[PDB]
Amino acid sequence: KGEELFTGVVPILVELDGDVNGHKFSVSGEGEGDATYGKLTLKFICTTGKLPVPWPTLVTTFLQCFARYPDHMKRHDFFKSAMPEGYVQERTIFFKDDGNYKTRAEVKFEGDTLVNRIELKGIDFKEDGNILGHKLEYNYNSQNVYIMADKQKNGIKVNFKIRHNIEDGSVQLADHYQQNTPIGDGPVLLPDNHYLSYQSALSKDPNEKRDHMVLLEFVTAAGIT
Repeated sequence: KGEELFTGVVPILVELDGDVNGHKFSVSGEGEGDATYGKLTLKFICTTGKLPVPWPTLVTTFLQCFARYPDHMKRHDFFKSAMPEGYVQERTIFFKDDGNYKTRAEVKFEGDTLVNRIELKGIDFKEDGNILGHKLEYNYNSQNVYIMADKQKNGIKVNFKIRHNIEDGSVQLADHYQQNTPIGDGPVLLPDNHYLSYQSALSKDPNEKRDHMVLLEFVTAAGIT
């Protein structure tokens, strides 16, 4: 009732409303996902004009159900094990020496499309800092994300931080705190600890005049045994 919906290439739509320090913005994204291959292909567009924060700061926020679970560990796929109903994803991402982001996402199919609807609230930012003052390089490091069950929430918990590189040879820490829960009344998979190994590439569509991001991700499960 879940694995099956991810068998081929799935269409994706994402809508984000944002406000970071009283700064109100929107993004809409469309793309394709292919779980068998841990593959994500997306395009995001800032539909309210220029994005106020750095694109690299919105990457994590931008569909884990598209992870590629190796055969032996498919019992640990809570993400697909919650579809079609879906889940709510909540996060708080604190920028090392700066502000933090509070997000709420609703992941679920609409008909044949996999939708993720999100709100995000930004606060406590420095106007001259890495974020608001755009000092992040348009790139992305690779990394692992450690998944764990949450048998109270009957979903899962995730803890990780992303390091965002700065021109001023430094990096900007972004610590993530996440909790996912089933929108449904149904059975779901509760995984034993393991992790998600990511690899991302940011890019630009030459033809495009609006503030956007091209994102290609590859996600794979590991950690089991």
